[PDB]
Amino acid sequence: NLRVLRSILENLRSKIQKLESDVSAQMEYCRTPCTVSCNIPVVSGKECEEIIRKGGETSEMYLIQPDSSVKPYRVYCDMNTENGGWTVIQNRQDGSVDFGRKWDPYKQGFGNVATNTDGKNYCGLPGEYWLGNDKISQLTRMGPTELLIEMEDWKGDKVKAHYGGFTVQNEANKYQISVNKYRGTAGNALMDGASQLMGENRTMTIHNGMFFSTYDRDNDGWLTSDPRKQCSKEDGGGWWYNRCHAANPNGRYYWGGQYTWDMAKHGTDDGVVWMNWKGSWYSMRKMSMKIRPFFP
Amino acid sequence: VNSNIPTNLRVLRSILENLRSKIQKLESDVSAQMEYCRTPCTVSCNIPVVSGKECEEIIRKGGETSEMYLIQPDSSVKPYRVYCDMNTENGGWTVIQNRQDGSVDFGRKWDPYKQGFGNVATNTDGKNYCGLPGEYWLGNDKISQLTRMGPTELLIEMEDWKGDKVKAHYGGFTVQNEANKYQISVNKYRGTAGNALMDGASQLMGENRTMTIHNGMFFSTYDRDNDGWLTSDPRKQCSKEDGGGWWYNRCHAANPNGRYYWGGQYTWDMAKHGTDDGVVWMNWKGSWYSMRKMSMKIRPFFP
Amino acid sequence: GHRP
Amino acid sequence: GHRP
Amino acid sequence: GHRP
Amino acid sequence: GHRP
Amino acid sequence: YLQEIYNSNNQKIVNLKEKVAQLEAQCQEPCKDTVQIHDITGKDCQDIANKGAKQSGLYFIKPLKANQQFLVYCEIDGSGNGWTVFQKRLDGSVDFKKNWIQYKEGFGHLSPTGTTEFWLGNEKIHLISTQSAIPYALRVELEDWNGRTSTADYAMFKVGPEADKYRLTYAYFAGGDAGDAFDGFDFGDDPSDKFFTSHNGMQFSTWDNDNDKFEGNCAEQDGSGWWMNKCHAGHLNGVYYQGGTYSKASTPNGYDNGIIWATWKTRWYSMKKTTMKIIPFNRLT
Amino acid sequence: THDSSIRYLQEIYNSNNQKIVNLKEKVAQLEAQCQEPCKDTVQIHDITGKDCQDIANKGAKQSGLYFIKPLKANQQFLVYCEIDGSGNGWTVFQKRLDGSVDFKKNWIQYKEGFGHLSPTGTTEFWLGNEKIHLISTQSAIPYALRVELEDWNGRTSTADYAMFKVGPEADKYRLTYAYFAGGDAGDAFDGFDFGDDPSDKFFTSHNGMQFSTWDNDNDKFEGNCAEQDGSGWWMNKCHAGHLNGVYYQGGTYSKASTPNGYDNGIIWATWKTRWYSMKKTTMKIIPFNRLT
Amino acid sequence: LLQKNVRAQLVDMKRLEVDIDIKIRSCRGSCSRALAREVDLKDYEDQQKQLEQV
Amino acid sequence: VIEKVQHIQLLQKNVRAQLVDMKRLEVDIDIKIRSCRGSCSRALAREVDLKDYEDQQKQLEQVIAKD
Ligand SMILES: *[C@@H]1O[C@H](CO)[C@@H](O[C@@H]2O[C@H](CO)[C@@H](O)[C@H](O)[C@H]2NC(C)=O)[C@H](O)[C@H]1NC(C)=O
Ligand SMILES: *[C@@H]1O[C@H](CO)[C@@H](O[C@@H]2O[C@H](CO)[C@@H](O)[C@H](O)[C@H]2NC(C)=O)[C@H](O)[C@H]1NC(C)=O
Ligand SMILES: [Ca+2]
Ligand SMILES: [Ca+2]
Ligand SMILES: [Ca+2]
Ligand SMILES: [Ca+2]
Ligand SMILES: [Ca+2]
Ligand SMILES: [Ca+2]
Ligand SMILES: [Ca+2]
Ligand SMILES: [Ca+2]
Repeated sequence: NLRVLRSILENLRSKIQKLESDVSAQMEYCRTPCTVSCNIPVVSGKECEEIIRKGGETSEMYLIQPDSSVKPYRVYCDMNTENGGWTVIQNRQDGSVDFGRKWDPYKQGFGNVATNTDGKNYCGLPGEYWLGNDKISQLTRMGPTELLIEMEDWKGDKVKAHYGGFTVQNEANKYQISVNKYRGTAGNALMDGASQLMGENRTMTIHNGMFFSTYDRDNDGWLTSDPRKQCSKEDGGGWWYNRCHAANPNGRYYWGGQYTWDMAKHGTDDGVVWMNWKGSWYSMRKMSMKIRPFFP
Repeated sequence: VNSNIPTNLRVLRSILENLRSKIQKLESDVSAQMEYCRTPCTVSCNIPVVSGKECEEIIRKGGETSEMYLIQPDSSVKPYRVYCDMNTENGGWTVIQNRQDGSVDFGRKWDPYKQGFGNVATNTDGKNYCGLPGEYWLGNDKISQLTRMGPTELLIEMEDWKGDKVKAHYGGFTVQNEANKYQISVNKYRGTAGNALMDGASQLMGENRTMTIHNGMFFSTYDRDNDGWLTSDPRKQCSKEDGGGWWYNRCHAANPNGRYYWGGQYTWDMAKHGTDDGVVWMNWKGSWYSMRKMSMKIRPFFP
Repeated sequence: GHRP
Repeated sequence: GHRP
Repeated sequence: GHRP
Repeated sequence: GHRP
Repeated sequence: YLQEIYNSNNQKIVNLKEKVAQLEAQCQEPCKDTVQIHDITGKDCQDIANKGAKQSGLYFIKPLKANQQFLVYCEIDGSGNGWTVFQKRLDGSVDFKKNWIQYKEGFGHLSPTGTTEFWLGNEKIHLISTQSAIPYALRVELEDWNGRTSTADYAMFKVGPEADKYRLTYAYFAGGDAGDAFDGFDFGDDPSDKFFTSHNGMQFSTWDNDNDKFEGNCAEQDGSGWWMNKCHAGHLNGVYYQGGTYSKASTPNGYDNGIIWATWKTRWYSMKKTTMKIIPFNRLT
Repeated sequence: THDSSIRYLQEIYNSNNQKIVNLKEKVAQLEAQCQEPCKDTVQIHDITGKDCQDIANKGAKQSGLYFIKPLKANQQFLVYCEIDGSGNGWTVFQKRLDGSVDFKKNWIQYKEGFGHLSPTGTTEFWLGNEKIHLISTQSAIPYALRVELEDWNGRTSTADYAMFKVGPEADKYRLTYAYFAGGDAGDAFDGFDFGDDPSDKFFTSHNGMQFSTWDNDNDKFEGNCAEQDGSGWWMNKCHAGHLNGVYYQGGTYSKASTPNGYDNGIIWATWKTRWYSMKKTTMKIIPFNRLT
Repeated sequence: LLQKNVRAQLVDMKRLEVDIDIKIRSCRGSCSRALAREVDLKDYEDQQKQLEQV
Repeated sequence: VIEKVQHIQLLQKNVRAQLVDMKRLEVDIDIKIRSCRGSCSRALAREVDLKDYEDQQKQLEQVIAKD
């Protein structure tokens, strides 16, 4: 009578088979790569705010040269939101890109900056990408820079976290972050940690002041010996983890939103999280970070 | 009771001493003139920018002052110099002949008469253009070609040594070419000098009068008898005797190309050959009066 | 998440 | 003048 | 073009 | 010159 | 059977976890972008060819006076000539009714294959064209709606600084079958027509920055940015009219505003393709 | 008897007869000396061509007078050509150097020319407008205009203009150039900012101005600039470069001297104050390739 | 205890499917395409409640 | 005995003619000197004094009406 097991295991054995088949098909498709054709805008400048001053009114891929030392590089500029001039630094919206990478890729920048708009001969749609801590550092040290973080849940509600001051130190200082001057509606995860937590439980979730960590480079605020126990594999991305997070924009992209300890690879809240808005087991549909020069 | 005062008549030697003295003055005078001619006179005639076919067109183009202009009557030809009288009777007159000071010899041959000789103009006091006409003959070929382009009037002016002046206007003037010996034709007389060219001398009667008529005559020069004096003695030519090249008949009632006597009155015993070879206009002052000024001007007429 |  |  |  |  | 079917699939799994690891390694690189920028630079596109570039496409150049480099589209003829292209029309996909700022900085897109319309900016045109005493030559290439083409070259072509409103100037027309439209055209309505439509010496104008010789506003009334003069005889930043032939009725203010070159075709005819490119003049004979 | 005398008389009489015959051969020698007219220093060269550069191309090596016949022209005309050591031949159409010609002339006179041409360039004149029109629009080879100025201290300065052209009479001898090509005399053709009016510079510029004279007003003034300044020029309410102005000795002059109160001198505002009139002026054109 | 293990492998299996879905969708950024698929969890939920009862 | 009647009464006849040759020659010279003005660097200023010639001729007629 309690042979409703087989029921089970038959499954498991069947399940496996279907998994293998899908893995198999994805492998065949990976024999050929995706391609894009991003014709470059004539107008260029040191960052997206100079480009909108120079007449580039449309949101699309641009080349910027924040500095003559450096070679011009590609970026998505958002010219619509809040009066435009925002340089996209990070963007999540469809799961297309793996963010679980090591230090080097986080240093260099990874992903697709932009992709072709249905008809058109320019890439007017951002892809999922990480600009690269070196680039992020240099852009934030040019002068006062604000930070806009926008997110959207799987039902279309959307919130924003605006940071009047944002800086990222250089590699030697392990990309230490600094943010201040908050306003918005997601809550202030970066400066106050998780509104759900109490006492020191909350302060260990603050990001302001942290260094960047990757699964191959522990700089987190969790002082401990078990190598397995590092905020960064137990959380997926490259981030300014503390012990460990209130927000994890670079986490894994769970389809649908709601996830669980038993879906997470190692059992923690490793999704695209912003605990102050939807707590830990909710992975956002969209998430992005944009920056823009500030004033004086 | 015989040779009375014969001694007395040595009022000769008085004479002949003179003549001998006069011949010496005359030999230095020619010799001083000859030394002056080691160096020519010079002018500097800057050319007016406006040009045209002839003085009439130039005045229509704004050329208001009387001076030397360059005209080109016809493109076959090369532009040449002329003095344009822009003040008399409305202006636009091309001067063809001009006498006023004796500075140019008119006794020339056929050639010079054909090409033109003398000074077109000279430099006015302190000016950098030639505003004063000199004594010249423009040239029969050129006079011909000017008179055959179209109906042309003729204006002849003269003035005596006392300041009086008169004029003879001819509304038709034409001078044929070299093959026709530059025969002349004038009509439509008017003015105050009388009609010497058409009617001959008024002092004469019948056929004498008619033999001084110019109208219809051919041009003569002392090396080229075309006169109306049928005769076989070579010395007996109108132009050898009355001194210019002209439209002589037998011989003239007007002699504008004649010799310039200073002061006007001259007598048969002052003339080279004893004839009236002055700058004469019989109809106004007879044959023994030479004008201080005389000129010939022309202008296209109307049709 | 914080580490409890 | 004339010539007779 | 021109402006007449 | 200019004429105002 | 019993414990059976349990360890089947339960064995496939460890091996499944490993196929997965191969998949992950197959999925790290970004999509491959067909558009690439070459690494040869120079003062301009001729300088890039003299350095061995052997192919048309996108390069960065840094004129002598410029204090930052910039992306240009070079035309490398297999003859060793490198043309810098500053203007290009081929379909009416880019709106050329843009303001001062846009004309100065540039608008449109640069493509490796040259299939992109654009206006390099005015400032750039200035920096290249006057960077040295080596005179430049401008070559205009036109193409009608019947595949015929023609050209017009200008010698000593220069564009002035912004203080002088990016005034165009050339020493002389160097020939071409397209005819010298920059010299003005006799439209035959007034004796001054040709002078009022000439371009040599004109300042640039846009709707918001009138520097024309018209009481009104040529760039506002024709919809482009150009070296206007009451107003024009050569107009390549004009409205793109499909078909070539267009009429006053199709125009917005009633004046010819198409891509004309009145010495090749009528002002009621708009070109199919347009190129404006420059090369140091010694390169021509 | 005193016949010894009748002796010496025949003596004297026969001598003076021989004296006479010889005297007469001497008058004959004189007369041949007095047949040539006065020497005129002014001669006209024999080379011809489209313009002076063309003359210079054909080997003409000296400045002076020559006839030209532009392609458009139907009758050659005399011009003064300045040919340098290097082979340039300029066609001079304007010259001022002493105040001997009155530049207050009517439309016709400005159209046909007035003044004199000299072998030596020592005479004032205006070539006319029609001629400057036929020379400068005869072929698509563009000409440049060179303006030379000389102050009362010996100083000289120049101003060049590219693709210089004068329109037909149908368009009132409109002046046009493409641009100023440089010179230290500065670009008065571009208008000058004399003072306070903000529209100074627009109203005193000359590119595109039709020509005007007292009797044929084509200026941009409700009055008559040319009639007020006494000259023929491409007037714009009214001017900042005026080389056909009144000639004032010593250069400095003041409104008092003027007849209407305005600056009517030989002025070139960008080089000296409008109350200072030039000593000399020269206006001349050359195929622009001669300066490339 | 055998229920025990299907316990564990059940979990092991639920995470693996979830990992494969994140990994296949992360190939939409590199390969010519990504397989469209949906993870049916409930089948797993239901399937593990049914092991609670027991 | 009279050898000197017909000898003079004729020499006077020849001086009369010499007198007319001279006045004419004087006049021709004046005319040819003045026309050098249009040719030469300068012309000699001079006036013909013909009164001196008419008086002299009159003074020779007196002499005749005798024989
Ligand atoms: C930080 O976490 C503690 C955990 O100790 C929270 O409450 C405790 O939860 C632990 C779990 O490990 C339980 O064993 C205890 O029931 C709780 N501890 C006590 C003291 O009862 C607590 O909410 C957080 N700290 C603060 C200061 O709130
Ligand atoms: C015509 O002229 C001749 C002069 O040559 C005049 O004929 C006569 O001249 C002879 C001498 O040769 C004399 O018989 C007469 O005295 C002349 N007549 C007169 C009155 O002069 C002819 O008479 C002249 N007729 C006129 C009126 O001139
Ligand atoms: Ca990974
Ligand atoms: Ca750690
Ligand atoms: Ca003689
Ligand atoms: Ca005879
Ligand atoms: Ca016209
Ligand atoms: Ca305007
Ligand atoms: Ca002003
Ligand atoms: Ca007026």
